[PDB]
Amino acid sequence: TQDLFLPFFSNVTWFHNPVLPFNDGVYFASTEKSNIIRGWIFGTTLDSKTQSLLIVNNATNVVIKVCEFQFCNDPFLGVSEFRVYSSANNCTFEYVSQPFLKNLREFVFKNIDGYFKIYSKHTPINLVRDLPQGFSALEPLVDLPIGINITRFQTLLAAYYVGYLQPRTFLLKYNENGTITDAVDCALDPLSE
Amino acid sequence: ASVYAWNRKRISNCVADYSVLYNSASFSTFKCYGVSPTKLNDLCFTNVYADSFVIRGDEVRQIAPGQTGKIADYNYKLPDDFTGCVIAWNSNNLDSKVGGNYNYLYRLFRKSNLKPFERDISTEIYQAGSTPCNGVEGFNCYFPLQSYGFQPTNGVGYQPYRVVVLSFELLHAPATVCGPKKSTNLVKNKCVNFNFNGLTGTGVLTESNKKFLPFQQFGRDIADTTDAVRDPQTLEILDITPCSFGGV
Amino acid sequence: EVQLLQSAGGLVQPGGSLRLSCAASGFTVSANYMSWVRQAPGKGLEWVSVIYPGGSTFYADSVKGRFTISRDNSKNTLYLQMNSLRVEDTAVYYCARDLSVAGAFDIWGQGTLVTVSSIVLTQSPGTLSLSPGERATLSCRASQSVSSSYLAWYQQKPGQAPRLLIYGASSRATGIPDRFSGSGSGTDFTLTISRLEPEDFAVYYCQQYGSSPYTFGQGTKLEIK
Ligand SMILES: *[C@@H]1O[C@H](CO)[C@@H](O)[C@H](O)[C@H]1NC(C)=O
Ligand SMILES: *[C@@H]1O[C@H](CO)[C@@H](O)[C@H](O)[C@H]1NC(C)=O
Ligand SMILES: *[C@@H]1O[C@H](CO)[C@@H](O)[C@H](O)[C@H]1NC(C)=O
Repeated sequence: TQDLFLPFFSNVTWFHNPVLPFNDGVYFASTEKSNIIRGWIFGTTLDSKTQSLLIVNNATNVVIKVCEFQFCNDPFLGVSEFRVYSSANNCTFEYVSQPFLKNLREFVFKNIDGYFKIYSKHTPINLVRDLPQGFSALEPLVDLPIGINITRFQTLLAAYYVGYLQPRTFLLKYNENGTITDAVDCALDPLSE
Repeated sequence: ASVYAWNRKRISNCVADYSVLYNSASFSTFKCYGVSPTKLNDLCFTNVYADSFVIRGDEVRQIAPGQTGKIADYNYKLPDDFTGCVIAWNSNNLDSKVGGNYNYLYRLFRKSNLKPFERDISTEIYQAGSTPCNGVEGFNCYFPLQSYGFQPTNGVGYQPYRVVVLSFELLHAPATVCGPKKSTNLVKNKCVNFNFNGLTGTGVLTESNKKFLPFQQFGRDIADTTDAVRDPQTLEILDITPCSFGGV
Repeated sequence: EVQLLQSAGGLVQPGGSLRLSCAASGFTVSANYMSWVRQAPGKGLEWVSVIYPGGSTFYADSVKGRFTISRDNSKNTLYLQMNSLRVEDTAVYYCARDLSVAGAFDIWGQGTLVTVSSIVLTQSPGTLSLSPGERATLSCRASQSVSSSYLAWYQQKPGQAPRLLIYGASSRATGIPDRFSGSGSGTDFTLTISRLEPEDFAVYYCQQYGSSPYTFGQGTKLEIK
């Protein structure tokens, strides 16, 4: 299949909250032991303009407000208080879902044709230093109809990796079940070709 | 709410129930331009808003794709892209009083035509004359809002009719109010044409024993042909086998 | 001091074009209602056109399209262009501001004359010749039976402009003496003038508004036995 994937053997930045652009898609990796997690903001602008997203949750059902809000720099919450936003103009969607569960989180955010697709996976690992040598698929978890454009984004409240996507061709092998075991990137070593 | 302050209500994500609308004989002015009045269950407008007001008598007929008058000049305005419909009611003693109704107001005096789907609530003085109108009721300084007068009468054009307007959005987000039913029960072990959630085909729907993933709907073969489909009523996977055919 | 001036004293050739004029004397024409009424000598008055603030044009039912009314804020004018004129269009063309709900035609123009080549509302009593020293009753019946306050009364004067007496049949206009009273409901309205004075013998008209094109009464003159 020919689609937007993260190319094999590519280097991504390691961040310790710098603003980040959004070309076609985002691959996000985090470590759950730090517990400084559960905050995402996407949009094109920042000050009372075209709609922007907001994905957070206060230790219960995940709440997604695409409601227009005025954000701050480092909105600390809890120990509670809720002071992320300052003003609201109008809102068009509101999502409530089940919370997203030595463990690693892998997320993929993609946007095309008015759809926002969020693929998630929570995996237990034995190694702690860096990414283990292994392969794991990404089951889709969230699909939202919004119909807006995203250009730039913020992560909210020390160790997370971000990588970018460009279209590629992949060869995937399925098991006797519906799971994915291995994949090969076509635009690579002549052996892979 | 009255016409001067016309109230709106958006309808959130739910299954639209439009069958009981035309089946009701209580509606006598179900005239509207746009989509057909029969394919309401086959529409995917993103968002729907309902606006309500209590205008009186024959003033309802001015609601049209482009019209001017005492009502559609400084009040609820219908543009040429007003996709949706308008529904009128019948007035009775439910909305009436023997003494009369005096709590309702309507705009009468303004300076420029109101834009479509716009409201202007600022009622001190419309400044008919050039003299100062700092807030003294008098000549060249008149109050632009007038109370309705309702009494038990013939009712041909002197009753507080109830008019609602449904407006639809064309394309800014994918819609969530597209509910068909088709009210069909399952059949198995026999040849049948099927339309399982967009998959149109013919075959026999036998009992399957596969292990579809929770987020997967239908399977496929090596030659890219449908093999199994998930019926989303009991969430059950069913195989597909082609109709028996051969030569003689 | 409100004044309305007109200048249309000119004969028109058959199939010719004319231009009338109505001015203003302090009140902006772009923010208030204006209306044109045909005097129709020998019969009851009738409606021609109305201009709201904005500039949407409303015409009478019988006449459609040909009359071209426009408002000019540059010169503070209420111009009305007359297209090709046909038979039986000879009458006066009064123009007046309109506040139908609160005061029906408080001030009018003055009058003119245009020549040619070469709702069921009725007034019951009639001439009713009387003498000063007592009161009188004038009854105005309507077929549509308007609910509360959509009927008014005007007073004509030979050679002068019509003057408002009572608006809404409930309270008289400003400057109107307290000897004029009104009552009635449902279908008819009654007007009574007490202690008749020499400057009171004049034709009374009852008119309807807040509905389909405005209609005036046939005309009730007051004459002395
Ligand atoms: C990988 O790292 C090298 C040096 O650190 C850098 O020049 C190169 O652009 C990186 N690859 C990317 C960003 O795809
Ligand atoms: C989270 O916030 C929502 C609304 O802001 C509130 O209804 C809910 O009770 C909160 N839950 C907790 C655990 O604070
Ligand atoms: C695949 O399906 C079989 C069905 O018996 C199951 O036992 C197994 O756990 C599944 N997963 C594998 C083989 O990874």
